Amino acid sequence: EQVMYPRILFEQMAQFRGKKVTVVGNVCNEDQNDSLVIEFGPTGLNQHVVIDNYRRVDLNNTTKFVEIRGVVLNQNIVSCEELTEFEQKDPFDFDTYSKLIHLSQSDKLSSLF
Amino acid sequence: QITVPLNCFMINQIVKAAKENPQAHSGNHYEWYGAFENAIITAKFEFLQSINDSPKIMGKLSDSTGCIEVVIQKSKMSDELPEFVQAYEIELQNNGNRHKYVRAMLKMRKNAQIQLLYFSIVNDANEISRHGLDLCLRYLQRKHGIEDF
Amino acid sequence: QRIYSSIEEIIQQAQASEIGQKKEFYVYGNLVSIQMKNKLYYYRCTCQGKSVLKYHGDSFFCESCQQFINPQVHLMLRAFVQDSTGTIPVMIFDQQSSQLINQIDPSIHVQEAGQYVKNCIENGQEEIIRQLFSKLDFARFIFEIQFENKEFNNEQEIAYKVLKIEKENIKEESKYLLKKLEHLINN
Amino acid sequence: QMLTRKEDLLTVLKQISALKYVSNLYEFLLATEKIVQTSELDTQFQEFLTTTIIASEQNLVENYKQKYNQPNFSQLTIKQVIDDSIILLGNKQNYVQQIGTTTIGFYVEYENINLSRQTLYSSNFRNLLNIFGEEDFKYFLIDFLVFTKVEQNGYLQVAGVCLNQYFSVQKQENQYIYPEIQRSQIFYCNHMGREPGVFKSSFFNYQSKNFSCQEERDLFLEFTEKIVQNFHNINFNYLLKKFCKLPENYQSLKSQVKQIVQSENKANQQSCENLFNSLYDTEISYKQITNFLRQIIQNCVPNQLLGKKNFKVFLEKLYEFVQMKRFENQKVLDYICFMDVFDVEWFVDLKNQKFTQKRKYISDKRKILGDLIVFIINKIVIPVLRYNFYITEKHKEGSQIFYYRKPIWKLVSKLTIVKLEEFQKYPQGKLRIIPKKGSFRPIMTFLRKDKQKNIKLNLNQILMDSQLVFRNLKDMLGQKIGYSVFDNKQISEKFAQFIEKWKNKGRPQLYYVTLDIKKCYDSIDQMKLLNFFNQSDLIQDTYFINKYLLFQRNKRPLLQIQNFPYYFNLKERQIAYSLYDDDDQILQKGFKEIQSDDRPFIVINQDKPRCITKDIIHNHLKHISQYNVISFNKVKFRQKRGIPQGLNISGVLCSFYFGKLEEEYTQFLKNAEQVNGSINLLMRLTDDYLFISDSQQNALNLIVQLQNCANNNGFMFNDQKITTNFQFPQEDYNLEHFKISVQNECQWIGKSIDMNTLEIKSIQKQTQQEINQTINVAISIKNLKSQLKNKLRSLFLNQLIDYFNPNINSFEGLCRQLYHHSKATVMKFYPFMTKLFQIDLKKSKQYSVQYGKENTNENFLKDILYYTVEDVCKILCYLQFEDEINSNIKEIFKNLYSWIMWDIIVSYLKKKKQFKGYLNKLLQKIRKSRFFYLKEGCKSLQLILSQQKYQLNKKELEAIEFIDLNNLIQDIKTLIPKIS
Amino acid sequence: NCLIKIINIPQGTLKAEVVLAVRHLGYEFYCDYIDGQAMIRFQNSDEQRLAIQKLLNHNNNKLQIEIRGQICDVISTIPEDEEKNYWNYIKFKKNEFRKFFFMKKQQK
RNA sequence: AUACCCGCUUAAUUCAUUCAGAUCUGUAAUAGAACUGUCAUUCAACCCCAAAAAUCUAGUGCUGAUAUAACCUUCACCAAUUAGGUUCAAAUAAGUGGUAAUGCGGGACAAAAGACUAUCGACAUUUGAUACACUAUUUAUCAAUGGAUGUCUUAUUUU
DNA sequence: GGGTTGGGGTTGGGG
Ligand SMILES: [Zn+2]
Repeated sequence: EQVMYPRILFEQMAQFRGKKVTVVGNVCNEDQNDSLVIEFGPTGLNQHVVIDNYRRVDLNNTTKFVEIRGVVLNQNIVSCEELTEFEQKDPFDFDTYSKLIHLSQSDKLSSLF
Repeated sequence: QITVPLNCFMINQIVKAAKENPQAHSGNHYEWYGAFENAIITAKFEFLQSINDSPKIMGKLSDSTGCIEVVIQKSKMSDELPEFVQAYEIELQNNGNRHKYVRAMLKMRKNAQIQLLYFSIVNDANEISRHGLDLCLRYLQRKHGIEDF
Repeated sequence: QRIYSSIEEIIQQAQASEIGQKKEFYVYGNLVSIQMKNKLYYYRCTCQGKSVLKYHGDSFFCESCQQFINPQVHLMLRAFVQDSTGTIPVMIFDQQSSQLINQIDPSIHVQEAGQYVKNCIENGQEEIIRQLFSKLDFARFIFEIQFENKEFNNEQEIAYKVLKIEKENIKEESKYLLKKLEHLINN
Repeated sequence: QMLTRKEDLLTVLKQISALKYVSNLYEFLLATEKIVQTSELDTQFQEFLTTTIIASEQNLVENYKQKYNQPNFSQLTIKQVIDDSIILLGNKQNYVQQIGTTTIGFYVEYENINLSRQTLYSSNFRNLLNIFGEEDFKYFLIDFLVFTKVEQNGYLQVAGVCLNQYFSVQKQENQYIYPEIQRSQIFYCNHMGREPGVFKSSFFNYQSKNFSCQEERDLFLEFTEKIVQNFHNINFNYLLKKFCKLPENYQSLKSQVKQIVQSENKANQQSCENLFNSLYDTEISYKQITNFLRQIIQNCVPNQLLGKKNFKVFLEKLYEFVQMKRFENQKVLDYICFMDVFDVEWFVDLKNQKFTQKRKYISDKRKILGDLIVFIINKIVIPVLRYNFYITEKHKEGSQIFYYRKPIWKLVSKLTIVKLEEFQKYPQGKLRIIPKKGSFRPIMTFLRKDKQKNIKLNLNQILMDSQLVFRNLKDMLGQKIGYSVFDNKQISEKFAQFIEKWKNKGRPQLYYVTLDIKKCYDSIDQMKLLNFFNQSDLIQDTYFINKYLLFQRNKRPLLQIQNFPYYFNLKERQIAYSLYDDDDQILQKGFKEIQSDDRPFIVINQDKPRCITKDIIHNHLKHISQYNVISFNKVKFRQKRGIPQGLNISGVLCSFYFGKLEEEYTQFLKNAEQVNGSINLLMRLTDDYLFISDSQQNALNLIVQLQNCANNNGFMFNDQKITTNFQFPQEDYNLEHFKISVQNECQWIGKSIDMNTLEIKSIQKQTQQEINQTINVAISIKNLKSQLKNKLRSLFLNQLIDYFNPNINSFEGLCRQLYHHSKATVMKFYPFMTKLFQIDLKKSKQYSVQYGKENTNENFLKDILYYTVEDVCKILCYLQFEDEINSNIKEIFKNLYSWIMWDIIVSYLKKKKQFKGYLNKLLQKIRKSRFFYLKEGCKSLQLILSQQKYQLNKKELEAIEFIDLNNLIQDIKTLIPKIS
Repeated sequence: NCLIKIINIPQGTLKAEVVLAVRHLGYEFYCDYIDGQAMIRFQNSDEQRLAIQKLLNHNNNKLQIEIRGQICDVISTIPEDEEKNYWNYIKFKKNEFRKFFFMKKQQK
């Protein structure tokens, strides 16, 4: 009954299929359909991840960043699982997030999981 | 001892170890990279199960690595108002569904139940990454300072 | 820029310290469990009355100024500061403690804090003060802390004094502890 | 309401209002379905359940019912459960189990020492947790007042809210505090400045709070300038000649003192004694002092400043201030109430409060004027008298405030100095010359330093432990002379009871022996005390702080009241204790034993004072016996033979040293008399001694040899002596040291015994003498009723003890004691009513209003006296001797004693003739009591005839007495001879 | 010359508060409350003028007082007929007390 | 009101001058002549024992049936004593001790009424209500006072 | 920048 949810990125294409993971990022193209937007993950720019949102989006109740989970469709689409949008004042250090992910998961979360 | 930051995966491992190994001349304690009895965790507060007969709210929780459930309790009036003290920051949103990223404390004891201690929400995932990297460094230094003490 | 340390390192240094050694460090911890069974404030003149002569009925007459004065009550609080590494019994000065009480409630002014607390305790407002103290637990902050290995009446001991209290900052405290982790891995 | 009894603590508790549920543990568990009648648990745990007592403000038994089972209760550690329960409290404070706690978020460690914790964690509590379960255990601990039994008459409050804060408390200030006049600050000045001109260090060579704006303050500044100029421009030497002149032989006194200082060697003592007496005669009359002060006042302060009429009234009040004795002070209102706010013209009517509320206006002006007068007296009168006069008293006399001139006292001090012929941060001391007689015997003190005071206290508790140890050792088998340190009636009672036993069995015909010792404090040898200290009958000691609360002396109304009391009237005390590797009772209770009537209580605090070895005491002995820099003004020298006076432990040290000596001496003598037949007893204070024996020859030989061996080491004394006649070697010893005197009815340090009947009296004196030297009076400031009830309970000196527990003595002696102490009681009480009756206000807007009449005097004093008489007729819990069961002689006896009270009151109200108008009413109440008791004495005869129980030894005996000597008319006409 | 009249007094006003309000000025007087109105007599015209200058407000330049928190204007220029009526009423009180004492002597 | 009270006044000029020296004049050996510095932190309650606290409590008991042995009053004030008398509720005094400062003048004839409704429904006399207030205090009204109050004089004499 | 905490009550005996 336990479902894993790792953290991956573009540099991990191979993890998109059949692997329910955790996706984070700031909605760059704030699409108003409230069901499908374009976001940037933990980097500066050009992390153009398609986010097939939950059919409702609190587009103006919170800030830019949104987190969801699920499987990643090959065109970098994200199937909706669970929205956890934040009300952010201090934005991400995407450098810090990337170091955490691709360092812990590289060796120590690997040494853990 | 001191409170340690943990996650669902490691606590599941520790619970399974407590199940299997009797750990003679020990017990009433969970030992990992050393030993511990209390934890701090940042995860998502899960579905609120309504259990009321002797115990109270069965608060579920889940991280990127697992899904666990803890308890709160009162008899008549002991933990209704403090239960609300914990629970306003969930209830007063009125639009968040009932799943938000949150940091809380738990008390470990050698018994198949986990008691919730204190709770608050997490508004920036900077703090979530903080909690994860802190717990990572904490186990690293704990293991390699107890073994290098 | 400044530097940051751990509670365990600070306690280790204090244990390996001698009389008259005061060293200041910065940590990312929180405050919890304020002790209140002892008195919560003291008296001092406007001119910092070193020994204000005592007179009953709450009559104030300083000796460092030697005139009738408006009293200066300074609230002294003791609590425990903790982090993911350790915990220390600490003593908070009136100024920073009143800043914290302003944070929890802006209704009371900074200097008004001691007077308001004294009024509450003499009047019977105790439960509200206890609840407010409860509200201050687990308050993540940046702490500037110094320590002294002095001796208190022919008995050596270790005491601590928190000087500057600052709000936490994930963006750089995470960087601090991450680079510490990187150093540890490299070693 | 019959009387007090042993106790029934469940009734005692449930009989009080605030807590509405009271029970024991066992029946509470039965009610809450946690246990059943078949719950045949361990027997000891069963008595634990029965003796355990619980209470609560609410009947939350419903909250503690079963309501379900869910039987898991698996393995939670009792320590963890208690930790969780403690965490449940959070910010709350002052609960028992709270003590010794470090609440750290959700974690605690254990600190200090808590014997109550060892009482916890028991198998009893383990079973209790098995019964309650998690939540029930935690909430019962947090809520109920848990009381368990450890001792026959020892019960613990191991849990619940601490009884302290429940029993410690006892827009506002309708009258303000009106700061005090520090009359104490007039004592013991040793300062001379070459001239009058009292204080150049004072304001002569500030601010204001609530004056009339500040213009009145400016006027005050102007008038202070006036008085400053007057003070600068007035000589005091001639005024001192006029009112407090020196003796005319002043220069001759100076010359003889100087010659004495030079060469008084060996031809001094008599002349020095006469000189001391003469210098003591240089006192100054209070009236002369008052006139001098009044002239001072007139020369400086404007009668317009003070108002003319208020000025005159204050001038009158000055004599009262001078007259009134030590440890007393007139409050500001004691003058203000006789001050007028309208005798001063320049008073500012700002805002016209007079036209808003003239009473508020007058109150404000009274506040202002009172502050001004406080300023005047504290900054003028007290400094002036302090610099110009030495204020002191006579130790053997008491609180009579004598005055003297500075040069005379300085010369006396020099004469004392010539009589001194006798490491660490040092705890320095200070000398104070104490007038005792036509001679002096000064005292010491320790001052000026917090650390010195604290270590002084440390000495206090460590030697208090030493005194406890020596007390127990003496009680089991006297290491001292045996029956020596009786500490206020213990050994005196045992002594008297045993001697009564032989008078019943052996020979009441006996022979007393007096004995005195001089300078016991200085008869101490350092080396030998250290040696006998190396005997070391106690090591490995430790301390525990005490929180006891038990058994006041007052009855409790039954559940037939016809109000709201709180669970107190078991007044607290405070003691320190000791412990080592010994019996577990001291480990548990932290208190050894104190006899009372059977109501338990015990509560302990947490603290860790460390004193295990006598080596630290040895260090303090090095502190004291070898180095001492006690300075009168600049002196460092000290007599080195003996423990210094003023030392807070010198009494116990002298007791221990004479224990050393009397060890050998008393061993010899007591064993001799044990062989002889043992009709002998002893008692010895610090320097006073009494002896008893029928065989005068044997006892007198004992006196000879004991004085021999005692004076074989340079210890002298001289005072009156015993009826024993010569034993010529005794006469040689008398010629050696002291004269001998003979007189029956051995008198004592404040008691005496008609040893023929062994009837022990205390003292009798005269009204004026009793007024002198001892009387101190309180002030009725919304405290009148409490002040007077407790102050007429000033039978709290000896007349509630020491004499109404002889266990055999006839009612003649009992009532003789009673009415003698009653006489003394009135002799000392009359100042109280005399003073406070002059302010008997029908206008008392609370006391007189509740009184409901303008004759406050009559009924209020009737109430207070009748209430005190009721108290003393209900205080005969001593009188279980003859009344405990007979069920009517209790009333007869207490009414008889009330009759004695009222007859004494009759005599002394005839003495108080000046209040006849309600003296008649008081006498009417008295005669009512008298004649109703005459009827009661008649009725008791029929009651005895109709009742069957006999109790020959006590009940029938006292009935025989009261029938043969108290038959209606007899009672009066035999007890009046017994009065005589 | 020694009379003032307080008008527009709030309904149900007792004499104690109005005499206290006049006592705020601090000058002795005698009051009579009718219907509403309160006619006040002072001892002499000097104190009457003193009361006039004390009760006048320069903001509205008129004689005003505070009654139960409200502002009430008073008039010192008493009409001649009303003053005559008050003098007759006061002399009626005088001779009423005189006749009461007279008849009280008369029963004996 | 009677032995006193009240309104008016008071009456003095080195009793003394320590210790720390410092000018040390006097220096034989010290007077003296002084300057400063003062309790200066005033230091504080000296301790030890011991016996009690209604708590913010108003317990509310013995209903008046007796003392014929209790009670009464005098001296400038108070206290002890003495006697005397009563014996039902009041008339006697003396002694002794202690305490009360001083000069002048008013209280003044041994006191109540007379009449004036004189002064007053504006007067003051309480009670109980309100607003205040408030531990040592009075306010304006309400009722009732009702004569609240002052004015003449007490014996043309033994009235 | 302080921090066990100083004073109320004064009744018999001792010193
Ligand atoms: Zn100041």
